[PDB]
Amino acid sequence: AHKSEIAHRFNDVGEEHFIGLVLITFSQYLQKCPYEEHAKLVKEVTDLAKACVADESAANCDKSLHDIFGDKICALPSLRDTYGDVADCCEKKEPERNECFLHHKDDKPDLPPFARPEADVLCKAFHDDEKAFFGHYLYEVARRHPYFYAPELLYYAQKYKAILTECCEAADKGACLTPKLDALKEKALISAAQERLRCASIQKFGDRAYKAWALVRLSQRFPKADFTDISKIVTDLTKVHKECCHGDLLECADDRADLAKYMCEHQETISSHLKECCDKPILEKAHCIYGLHNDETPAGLPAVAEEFVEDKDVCKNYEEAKDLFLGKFLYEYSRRHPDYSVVLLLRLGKAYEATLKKCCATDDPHACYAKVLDEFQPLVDEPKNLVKQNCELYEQLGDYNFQNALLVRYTKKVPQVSTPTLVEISRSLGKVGSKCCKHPEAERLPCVEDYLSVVLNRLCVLHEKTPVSEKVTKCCSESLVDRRPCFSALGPDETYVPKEFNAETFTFHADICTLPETERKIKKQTALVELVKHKPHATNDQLKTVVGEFTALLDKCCSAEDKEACFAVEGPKLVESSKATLG
Ligand SMILES: COc1ccc2cc([C@H](C)C(=O)O)ccc2c1
Ligand SMILES: COc1ccc2cc([C@H](C)C(=O)O)ccc2c1
Ligand SMILES: COc1ccc2cc([C@H](C)C(=O)O)ccc2c1
Repeated sequence: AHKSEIAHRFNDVGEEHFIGLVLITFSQYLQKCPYEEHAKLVKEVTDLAKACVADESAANCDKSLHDIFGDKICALPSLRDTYGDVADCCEKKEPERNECFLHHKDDKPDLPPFARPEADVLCKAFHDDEKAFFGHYLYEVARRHPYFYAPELLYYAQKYKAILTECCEAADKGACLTPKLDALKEKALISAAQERLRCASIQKFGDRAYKAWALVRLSQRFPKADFTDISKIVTDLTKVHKECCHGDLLECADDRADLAKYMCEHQETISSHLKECCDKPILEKAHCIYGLHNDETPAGLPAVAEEFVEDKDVCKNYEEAKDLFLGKFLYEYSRRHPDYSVVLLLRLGKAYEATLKKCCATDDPHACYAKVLDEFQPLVDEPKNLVKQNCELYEQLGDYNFQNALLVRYTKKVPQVSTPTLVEISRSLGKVGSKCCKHPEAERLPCVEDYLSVVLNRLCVLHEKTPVSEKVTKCCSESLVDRRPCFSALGPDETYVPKEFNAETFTFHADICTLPETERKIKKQTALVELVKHKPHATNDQLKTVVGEFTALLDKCCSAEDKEACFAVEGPKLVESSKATLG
C-alpha cells in the first residue's frame, strides 16, 4: 500500500495510459456491458484519480483499487443488471467481491465477431474522434480477450493508430490498409494466446510453472546473463503477469515499465541486443524486450555434464536445495539451447528431475544417472521428426487443406468438443505451417512447439467451463509441459456415437453470401467438422466430395440477380447428394 494507490498509479503511468488501463480493466470484468457504461466508469474513475492526485486525503482516495473498481461497478446496477449474472458478487465485500468478478471472466463470450468496417468507414470514424475510436477498440478487444496482456494492448492501439494514419489518405484506403492490419491482427491473436497460456499456467499450475517456463525462455533469450539476473527478471515478470492475469492492470503496467527500466539500466550484463529496445518510447520499449531475438550463445561454456552428471555433489544439491539446483539446470541447458522450444527444455528438465529422483535413492546415484543427458536424445528426437513430417505435409497441401487435414484429424481425436471450437483450433493449428515451415530446419522447433503450446492451451481453456471430453481434460490437466505430446498421441475416439444427419447443419440462406471468402471458408470448414462427426469412417475422398459440392452450392447461387431461390432449389438436392456420397 501507498497512502493513495490510485494516485501513485495515476502519477506513475500517466493519464492516457491510465485511462487506457482502466478502460481495459472494466471491459474485462463486465465484458457484456455496452461501451457507454464503460466510458462512464472510466471517466468516473479518472475523475476520482485527478481528485486524489490533487489532494491525497479526498474520500475514496485511500481505498484499494479493487474497492474503487468494485464500488463503481455496483452503481452499475444503476445501469440495469438485466444480465447481472454476477450481481451476486456486488452482494459480498472484498476480497470475495473481487474474486467473484474474476470467476466470471469468460473466454468466449457470446458476441458477434469483432467486425472490420469498410476501409473508408474505419478511416472516417478514426478521423472524427481518435479518443472514442480507440476507446471502442480497447473496449472491443479487451472484452473478447479478458486476459489479454494489457500493456501490449495499449501498444496495439498505438500501432493500429500508426497504420491508420498511414493508409487513411492513400488514393485507395483499403489496399494500403487491409494487409498491414490483418498482419497485426494475426500478431495480436498470438499475443492474446501467449498471455492466455501465462495466466492459465499461473492459475491452474501455480507460480512455479510460469516461473520455470519463464526462466527457460529468458535463458535462451539472454544466454550471457548470470542466473541471478535471469532470476530477478523471472521473479519480476511473475509478479507483473500474476497481476495482469488477475485484473490488477495498473499495478501490472507500472511493474512492467519498472522492469524494462531495470533491464535498460543493466543492458551491458544482460544483452547487446537490448540497445535497440532501450532507446525506444515506453510501450515499444517493453514490446521490444518482450519478443526480442535470442542473443548469441557466450563462448567458453563448460560442458553441461561437468556441473550436472559429474559434480560429486549432484545429489547433495538436488536434495538439499531442489529448486536452486533445477533452475540452475534449466538455466544452463536452456542458455546452451536456443534451438529447442521452451516446452521441450521444460520436459528435459523434467526427465532430468525424475532421473535424479530415481538415481539419488541408490547406493550408486552417479552410475544410475551418468547417461541422463544422452537419454535426452529420444525426447529431442520426437518433436524434431514430427515437425519435419508435418511441414512436409504443410508444404504439400497448402494452408486450407492443411487446416482441413487437421479438422478431420482433430474432430476424430475428440469429437465431443463443439464444432466451432474444433473449427477454431484446427485453423490455428493449421496456421503453424504457414508460420514456421518457412524458417530453416533448425529455427523451426521452437517456432512450432511454442506456437502449438498457445493453441492447445486455447483449446483447454475453451474446454474448461463446459467440459465434454475426458480425453481433453486429461491432456489439459495432466502436465502443462507434456500437453502437445499428449494431444499428438490421441488417435480416433473409440467411444463416440456418431451424429445424425441434421438437415440444417448443411442448410443456408442468402445471408452467408454476405460473408467474405474468409467467412465462407469457416462455413465449409464447419460443414466438414459436422461431416466427420456424422460419419467418422468416411474416406477423405468421400469427405472431399461433399465439401467440394458444398463449395459448388455457393459458387452458383451468389450470382448477380437472385440468390434466395437457388438455395431452396439446389439446397435439398445438395443435402440428398451428400447422404448419397457417404452412405
Ligand atoms: C525458478 O523456479 C523454478 C525452478 C525450477 C523448476 C523446475 C521444474 C521442473 C523441472 C519442470 O516440470 O519444468 C518446475 C518448476 C521450477 C521452478
Ligand atoms: C510443424 O508443423 C506441425 C507440427 C506438429 C503439429 C502437431 C499438431 C497436434 C499437436 C497433433 O495432434 O498432431 C498439430 C499440428 C502440427 C503442425
Ligand atoms: C493426410 O492428407 C489428408 C487427409 C485427409 C484430408 C481431408 C480433407 C477434407 C476431407 C477436405 O474437405 O478436403 C482435405 C485434405 C486432406 C488431406
